[PDB]
Amino acid sequence: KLQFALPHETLYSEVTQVNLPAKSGRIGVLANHVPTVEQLLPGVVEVMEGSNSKKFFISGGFATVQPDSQLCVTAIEAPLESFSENIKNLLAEAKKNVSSSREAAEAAIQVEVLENLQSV
Amino acid sequence: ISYAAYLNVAAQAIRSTELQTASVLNRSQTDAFYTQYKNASEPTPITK
Amino acid sequence: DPVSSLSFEPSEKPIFNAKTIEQSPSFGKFEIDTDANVPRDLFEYTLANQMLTAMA
Amino acid sequence: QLVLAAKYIGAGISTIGLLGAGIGIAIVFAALINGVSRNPSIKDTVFPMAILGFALSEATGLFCLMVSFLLLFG
Amino acid sequence: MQLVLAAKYIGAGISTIGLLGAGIGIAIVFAALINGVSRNPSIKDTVFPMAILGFALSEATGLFCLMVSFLLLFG
Amino acid sequence: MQLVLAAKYIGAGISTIGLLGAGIGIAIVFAALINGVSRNPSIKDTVFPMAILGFALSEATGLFCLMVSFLLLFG
Repeated sequence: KLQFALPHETLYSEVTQVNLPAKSGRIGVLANHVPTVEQLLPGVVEVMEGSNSKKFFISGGFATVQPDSQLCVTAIEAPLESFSENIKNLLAEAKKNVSSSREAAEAAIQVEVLENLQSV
Repeated sequence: ISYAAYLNVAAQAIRSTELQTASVLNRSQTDAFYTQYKNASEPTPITK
Repeated sequence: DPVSSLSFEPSEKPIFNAKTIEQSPSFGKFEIDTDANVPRDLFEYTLANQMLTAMA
Repeated sequence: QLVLAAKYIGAGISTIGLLGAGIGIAIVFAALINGVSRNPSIKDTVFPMAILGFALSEATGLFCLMVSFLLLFG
Repeated sequence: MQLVLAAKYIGAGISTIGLLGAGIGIAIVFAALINGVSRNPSIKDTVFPMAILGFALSEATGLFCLMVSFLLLFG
Repeated sequence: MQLVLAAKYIGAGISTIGLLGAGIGIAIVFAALINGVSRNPSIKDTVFPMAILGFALSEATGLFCLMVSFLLLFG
């Protein structure tokens, strides 16, 4: 059972294999998996229910396998369309910004997002 | 920088991708003022 | 809390501190290593997530 | 004569071989304890695995030991 | 004569030392199996073939060692 | 003559080396016990007999080394 929920949408909140990018690297959850808490990093997420796979671009969040086999994924913005150039333009601007200013951390997040997007 | 502030910034960045909706834009644009208060006086309103 | 669609009952709930995570037997029901500061991260994350729900 | 001395010595050398198996047995049991403590519930799957792993680790020790006996006797 | 016959019995003994490594090795593969399957209890069907393979290969190094021991023992 | 008595003593000394691996082994099983009990807070009742079992088997390997040492020593 997968519970994948966002503030403004609710997705999978059964599912067979879920592939997650986590503080602990990358984690895949299949059936019984020991109950965990993981911070989800800004991510490309794949959720597979049977052979069907849906691919989500995710702003990071939290993942918590519950001991009752409920994979609580909470994230702010997760689909395929979310990945679907402008971000590269933005990163250039944001990089210039790092020179003066928290904004540095923002731009760092942007490098991660651009790379993560580029990965798709 | 709180962890969820970090995640927040990532979420805002993520709608920059080409495909967009108003509710998303609203989720990426809001304003407020956090105002301090004393044990009385209110240090000057500073935009959130 | 909007109790019924014609009523509202003012409601409160307790946000759980990082201490709570620490001294709860949540090691016995979940698994983290120690490298992550899951109390300091989960506290922050649910500080907002709980507040957002309350706001809604 | 020299050969009879050499037999007794040779047997002794073979006894050294057992040390590796001993470490091996321990490694399997350590993993068992870690696994059991990790899941609270892996135990029924893991218990035959542990027995198999023990047996194979032990087997290497046994080979060393029989070579010792063979050299000892003849 | 005595020197050569003795040498076979000594040399056989020396060969036996190599086996310790394989003994430790087998256990290391099994340890990973137990821990791995514990961490994801459903990985087993993929992993168990891999485990037996790793066992066999580690064991094989031990076998080559043991062969040289027996060759000196009985030749 | 002298050589045969000498050889018995030498072979005994060499056999004593075998025990060391068992020594380290016993510790490893107990290390896992400690880590397990600290990990679970509550595993102890199942795991304690497991720890004893693992101890015994590891110990037995050293025992074999020891009896061979005596066997060569005494003849």
